[PDB]
Amino acid sequence: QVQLVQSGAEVKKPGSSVKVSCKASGYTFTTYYLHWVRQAPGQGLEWMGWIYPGNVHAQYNEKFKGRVTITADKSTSTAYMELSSLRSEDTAVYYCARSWEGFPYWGQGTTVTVSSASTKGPSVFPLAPSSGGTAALGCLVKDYFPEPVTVSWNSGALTSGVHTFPAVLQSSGLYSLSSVVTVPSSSLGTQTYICNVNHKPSNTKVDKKVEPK
Amino acid sequence: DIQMTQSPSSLSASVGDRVTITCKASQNVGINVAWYQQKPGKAPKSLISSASYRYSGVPSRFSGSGSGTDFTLTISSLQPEDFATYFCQQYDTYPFTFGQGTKVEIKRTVAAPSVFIFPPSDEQLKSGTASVVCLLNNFYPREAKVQWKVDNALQSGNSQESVTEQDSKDSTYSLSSTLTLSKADYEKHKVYACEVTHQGLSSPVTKSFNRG
Repeated sequence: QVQLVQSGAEVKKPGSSVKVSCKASGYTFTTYYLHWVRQAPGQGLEWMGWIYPGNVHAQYNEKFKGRVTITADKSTSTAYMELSSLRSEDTAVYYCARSWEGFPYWGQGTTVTVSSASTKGPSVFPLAPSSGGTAALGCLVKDYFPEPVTVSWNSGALTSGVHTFPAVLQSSGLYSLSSVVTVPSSSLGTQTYICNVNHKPSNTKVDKKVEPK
Repeated sequence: DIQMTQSPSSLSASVGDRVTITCKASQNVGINVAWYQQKPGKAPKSLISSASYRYSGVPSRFSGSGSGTDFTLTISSLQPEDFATYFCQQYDTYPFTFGQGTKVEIKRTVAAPSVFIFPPSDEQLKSGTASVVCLLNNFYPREAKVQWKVDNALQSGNSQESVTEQDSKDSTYSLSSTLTLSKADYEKHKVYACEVTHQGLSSPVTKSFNRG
């Protein structure tokens, strides 16, 4: 019954600002500290600050102080974290959390990407099977922004043996990923293998048939 | 600020095992420490409060102990749902700070990767770039090394890789590496190879193709 429901994903340019919201329900909002914590995949979890709702005073991590503001509206039971002068290292998942001798309740998280890149759909290339009994094939999904892309095989009919890998961020600022499947060699040749790629920000939907040679 | 250092950074275990994760605080933090569990893609879930108090609804197999600078999370008998990363946190003084996480992974028998190399497609080459891909499929443990060679020349700085999360059914990992070249560079060389090393391979495995 306690719920913390955050706003959706954001993509911002370096130097700009983002405001993430946290709507609390299931308890009296003005009775507990609400904190913000972020997680970037190479600085772990990092505490940002708190606010006691109904009271204008907030407390910040010195690492963020000078470019972070936490606010709360008791009327709407909503807290906010605004982070300014955004830099690429602020790319992270931002969480609100309710405090009691630790953080017993957490919001679902809000992904924020900081990049100067523009929205772009991917190019999809085959990873063709080579010339004992199993074969690997795949699709390379190159040069898209922002995340995510989804990949299926044979429109969801092929799930066994599939690995869709984490994307990598290239120096261009665009992402690339691969998806592979292993199948019986004998099948190269009675079965059709098609990778279906979907990138929603660009409404890119591509079906690539993957075959020998 | 207070550094929270967890040991080990990772741990392999089986269902039924007793698992212990420790956390050393760089300064005294009393009993003002909490423990969390997090699974890939999900928010943390709280386990222990005030060093040793189990949050409401947390299974009895989770226990916490310690005070001052040394803290311990114990899982008495690991369950299928307990493979995850565990974090400690101090809330004694500001800034609140977290440990780096300890990953509890599923132990299995060692498995050498199956290695596959994929040349660039003809479609891509038109674009003026060549991506060569190396797949290391279904191996264990996670530690593997891929080296790219172009006409026997070890490559540096022109590849990227990523690794899947441990498979929930077979307990293996897979890794994909991409070597990126300009079409002009690609066309200047014949032999493209990835060389793989892994505990399960008594010597390195090389997969190669000749352009054309």
